[PDB]
Amino acid sequence: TRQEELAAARAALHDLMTGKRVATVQKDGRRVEFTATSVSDLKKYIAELEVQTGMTQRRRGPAGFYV
Amino acid sequence: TRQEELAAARAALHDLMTGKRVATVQKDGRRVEFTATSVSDLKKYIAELEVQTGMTQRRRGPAGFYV
Amino acid sequence: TRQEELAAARAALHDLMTGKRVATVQKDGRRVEFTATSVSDLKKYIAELEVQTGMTQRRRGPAGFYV
Amino acid sequence: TRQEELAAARAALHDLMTGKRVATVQKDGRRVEFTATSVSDLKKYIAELEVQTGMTQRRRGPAGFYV
Amino acid sequence: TRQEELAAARAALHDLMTGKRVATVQKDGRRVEFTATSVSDLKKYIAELEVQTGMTQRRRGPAGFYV
Amino acid sequence: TRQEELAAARAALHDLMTGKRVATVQKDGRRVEFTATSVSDLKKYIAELEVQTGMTQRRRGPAGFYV
Amino acid sequence: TRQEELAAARAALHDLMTGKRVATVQKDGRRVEFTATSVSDLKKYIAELEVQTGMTQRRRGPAGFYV
Amino acid sequence: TRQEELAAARAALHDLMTGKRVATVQKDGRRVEFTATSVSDLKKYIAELEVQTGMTQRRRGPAGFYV
Amino acid sequence: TRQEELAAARAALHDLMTGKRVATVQKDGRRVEFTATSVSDLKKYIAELEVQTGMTQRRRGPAGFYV
Amino acid sequence: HGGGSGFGGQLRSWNPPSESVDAALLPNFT
Repeated sequence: TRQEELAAARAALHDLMTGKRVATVQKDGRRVEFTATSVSDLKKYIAELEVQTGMTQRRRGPAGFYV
Repeated sequence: TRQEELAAARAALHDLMTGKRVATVQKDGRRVEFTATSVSDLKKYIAELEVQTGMTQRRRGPAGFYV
Repeated sequence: TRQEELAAARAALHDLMTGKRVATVQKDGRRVEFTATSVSDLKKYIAELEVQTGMTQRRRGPAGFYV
Repeated sequence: TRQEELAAARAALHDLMTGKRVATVQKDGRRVEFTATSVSDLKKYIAELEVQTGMTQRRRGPAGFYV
Repeated sequence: TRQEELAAARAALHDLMTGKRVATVQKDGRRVEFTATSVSDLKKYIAELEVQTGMTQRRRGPAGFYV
Repeated sequence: TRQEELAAARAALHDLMTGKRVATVQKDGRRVEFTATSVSDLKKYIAELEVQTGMTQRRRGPAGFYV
Repeated sequence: TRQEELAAARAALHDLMTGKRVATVQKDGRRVEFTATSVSDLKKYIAELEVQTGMTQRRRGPAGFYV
Repeated sequence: TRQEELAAARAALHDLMTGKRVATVQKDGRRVEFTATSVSDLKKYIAELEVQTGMTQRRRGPAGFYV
Repeated sequence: TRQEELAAARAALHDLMTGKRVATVQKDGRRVEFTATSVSDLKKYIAELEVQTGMTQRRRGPAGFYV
Repeated sequence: HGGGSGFGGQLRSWNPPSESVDAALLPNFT
């Protein structure tokens, strides 16, 4: 249960980024809201889980120099 | 109870990251709110309990240097 | 009775930082809200209470060196 | 009569730190608010009162050194 | 009046420390509040008043150093 | 009138320190509030009033040294 | 009008210090408020208007030194 | 037409210092709020207007030194 | 049209400095409010518009020295 | 003059008990 976690996190990130992350909803006697999370830490979390799971290669090992 | 503590903390962190940590709920005269903890503090908590528990190696000890 | 209150406190910390620290509770004409506290203070309180109570070993005298 | 005040103060510390200090109670048409002190000054008061009262030893005199 | 005034001030300090410094009080239609002071100012007021009054001292000379 | 002004200042400071300065009063149709002065400002004002009035010595001059 | 202006200003200053710098006056249907001023600025305004006024000695010229 | 401006500004400063610079006015349906100024800029305006107007000698320049 | 708005701005500055720049006005569901400015920007605007228009000299060009 | 009190009091409370050399040595000789 990791790939669907990654997909849900990416979808939520996109929704928050554009316009879609609903903060609060009000109906007649129904006030329900969810605390928002910063995009920076959301990106850190999604990157961490992506590199933790069996996903492909994204990071590289430093960089050597040669004349 | 450490295992279900692990599971609950992981699920709570995931839902808070995505969309699903409700601050308050209101029902036409029945509204209750909950204190929101920092994402960094939640990360520290989950890491501390995970390393305390019997889960396998997550971090090793320093790193040697050889020529 | 240190153990009882220590266990209650740690369970309260877990519940509060996961999802369930009731800040305020409302009825029709009944409002009751409790004071809120940070997490670092209660964490260090738990640490000091555990160390002052006769629990298992948790801290060790510095760390020496040798060639 | 310092002992009873110390007991009251430590109980207040416990309940405030966990969940059980009400900042204010609002019965319908009958409401009252109490000033919320911090945990820092509260434990300062705890320390000063417990050291001025003739309870057990809590702290000693510096620390010697020997080869 | 100094002695009973000091006793009342100490009692008020204890009440504020624990739970009893009433910030505001309201009944149907009638509402008042009392401006709340800090803790350090109150305790230093207590200290200076206890010093200036004629009861037993708590302050001595600076120090003495002898080999 | 300096002496009674000083007495009023002393009583006001005592009320402020303990519990007894009203920030506002309300009578469901009539309500009035007052600005809250700083405790340090009140102390400075009462001290300068004590010095200026015909009160006896409170503060001496600078202390000289002798061997 | 310097004398009565000074007297009114000083009385207002004393009232503000003690208990009765009314910030707002509210009767049902009619609510007004006056602006709130600092204390140090009022004190220095009092001092400068005094030294402008032909009142008694209030200041001196630097200070002299002699062995 | 500057002397009457000076008189009006001085009166405004006096009443603002004492008690009488109204911020809001409410009559059960009609409300007027006036912008809040400060004291520093007000006395700067007083000084600039008094020096520009036909006000008499109030300010002198540098200083001489002699033995 | 320069002197007209010069005088208008000067009068507005005098009003704001004295007491009655209307921040907002309301009467039975007819509420409007006007944005506020700062005295510094208003004065510099006055100065620059005065320079732009044909008002007499107010500022000059440095000042030479001579023994 | 200099032995009176000192500058601004200064050594106003230092007054050695003028005494014999034996009276200075013998009491704490050992």
